[PDB]
Amino acid sequence: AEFKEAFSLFDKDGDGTITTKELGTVMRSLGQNPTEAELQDMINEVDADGNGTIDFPEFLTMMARKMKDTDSEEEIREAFRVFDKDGNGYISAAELRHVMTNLGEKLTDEEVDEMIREADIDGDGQVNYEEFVQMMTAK
Amino acid sequence: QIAEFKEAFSLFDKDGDGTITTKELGTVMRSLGQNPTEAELQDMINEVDADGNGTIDFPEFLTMMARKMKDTDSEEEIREAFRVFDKDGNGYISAAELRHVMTNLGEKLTDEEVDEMIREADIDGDGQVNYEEFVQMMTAK
Amino acid sequence: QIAEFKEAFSLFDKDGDGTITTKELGTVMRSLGQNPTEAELQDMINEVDADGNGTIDFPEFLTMMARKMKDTDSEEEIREAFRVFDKDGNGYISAAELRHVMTNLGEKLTDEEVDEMIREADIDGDGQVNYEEFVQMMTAK
Amino acid sequence: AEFKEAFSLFDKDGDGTITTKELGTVMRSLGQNPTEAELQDMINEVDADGNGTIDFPEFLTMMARKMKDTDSEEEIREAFRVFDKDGNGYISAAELRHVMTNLGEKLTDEEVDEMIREADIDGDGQVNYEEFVQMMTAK
Amino acid sequence: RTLKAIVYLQCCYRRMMAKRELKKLMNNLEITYSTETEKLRSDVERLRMSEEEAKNA
Amino acid sequence: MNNLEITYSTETEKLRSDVERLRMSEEEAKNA
Repeated sequence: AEFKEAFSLFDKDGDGTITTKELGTVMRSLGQNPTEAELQDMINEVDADGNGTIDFPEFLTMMARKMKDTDSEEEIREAFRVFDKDGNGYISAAELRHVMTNLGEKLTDEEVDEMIREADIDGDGQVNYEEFVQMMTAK
Repeated sequence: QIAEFKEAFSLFDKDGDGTITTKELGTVMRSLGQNPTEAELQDMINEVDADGNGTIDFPEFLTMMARKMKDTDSEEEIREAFRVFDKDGNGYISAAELRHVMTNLGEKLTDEEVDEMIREADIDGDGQVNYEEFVQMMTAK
Repeated sequence: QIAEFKEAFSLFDKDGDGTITTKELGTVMRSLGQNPTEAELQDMINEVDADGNGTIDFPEFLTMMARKMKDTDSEEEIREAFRVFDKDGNGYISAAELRHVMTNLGEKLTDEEVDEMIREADIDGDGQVNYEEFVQMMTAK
Repeated sequence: AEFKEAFSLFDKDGDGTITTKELGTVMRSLGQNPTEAELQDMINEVDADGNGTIDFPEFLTMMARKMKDTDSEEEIREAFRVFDKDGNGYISAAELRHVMTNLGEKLTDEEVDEMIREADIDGDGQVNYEEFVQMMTAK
Repeated sequence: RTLKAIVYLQCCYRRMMAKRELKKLMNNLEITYSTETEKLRSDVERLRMSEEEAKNA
Repeated sequence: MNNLEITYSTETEKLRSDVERLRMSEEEAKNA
């Protein structure tokens, strides 16, 4: 999904290069969802060791090398759990915070608090996770 | 209304033919008041009489304004702008940062468009601009 | 073209506003040249820039003509008329017979519409009208 | 099917009355198909004996008295013969002229000649009567 | 939240610019209704037939 | 103008709510 126009909005100086630590944000501005891990692995498999910045050609060569993994991050349109087995359609806000802030590439409690603003919660203390996943993504 | 907008049109007319070049349609709309794109202007050109015309009379324009009034008035809603650059929330941005956002992002303005704009715009001795005041000035009308 | 039609529009304007009452839309179209119905005029008054408008400018009207054009032009095809009353094929009909067909049949003209018409129409001392000449005069344009 | 407007086209003088011999034509201008016989029977069953003209009220009273017969003349939408039994779909122009000008309320040869203008005729000398009935009525 | 707010501002800027420039110097809608009125005549007979089918079912 | 626009606007809603009548009727009929 390379886009020179998107690169020109990251380059704010017209130098031609952008910082190597804005590589994850540039991918996720293009389309692509890569993990923070996947982002580190792609930088580490190039001898961009001492490189402080990346040009559009360098970024192009990384995406072409890693096209197969990077494309996979934009296949997914749906998102099951494995945190309901009863099939109630509901998950506790406690379990929902725990998966987000304790499992995987952990969100902060402040990020999770933002995502539970305007999210309905019943008297049991459970949230419709199908609506919650749709309300997060479909925006 | 029509008296200020006629004296307006009279001063766009150079030649004194009663008609102004179709290219300067955007430049007149702006100057009644309205804030539209360059794209809106081309979209409202796709009417068989104006599309074929080389110049437009003050009647013709008054009709173009009537038939697109709802779209045209939509453009004078905004008073708030974006900023980027201030991350620390000082309330201020440099003239360099202001030029960069205008000339390198979005619908890219020219340097001459920016230099025309900084003739009206309070810039301190430091070389910085209160962007809340600057948004109020550009929307002041 | 537009010059004769503009002087035309200028003389419909009474007030000198630049705009003419929407009721008098039919009366202007007629007077560029065109032969449309009253109904075609109200089926043309169903846009979203004239049926809220109490008046219409010359550009609005020009825009109106451009879109209908085909339909509007269709009405200046006819040169031939009907007659009834002459069964014997004399070529002539009385003024009484002419008034009857115009006021009692079809879309019903008023007597004042007929009396306005007989001012331009050759009527002999007998009180009869050559209807072949009369059709040529009414279509002469 | 009374219509004051249709009467006002028949009245060309604005007297209010139309000739008693234009009674059949007024019915067949309104909608109604009555036979020339049916037209005579409706006049004869009123003591319109000496009446030279009819007003719209008189014409209204005749149609209301005879509504059932007169309505029947506008039911029919199709029209079989009984001049083909083979079921060829064809009838000779000779048999078609003979039914029109020799049977029933006879048409003139000049009326029939008008109806066979632009009507195709094969090398046998036969006409598609289904097309011919449709071409006469559907106009 | 950023670039589209940038473009809308640039539109307004362009239009305040030329705001200074001019202080120095019927047929075609009929056609929609006439088709559309046939459509909800055609599908009124569809949901009525569906109602009839559903009632028989 | 402004006297037709109002009714074609209402008509566009009519073949919107009715398609959601026919679709649900189709769904009901298909469950039947």
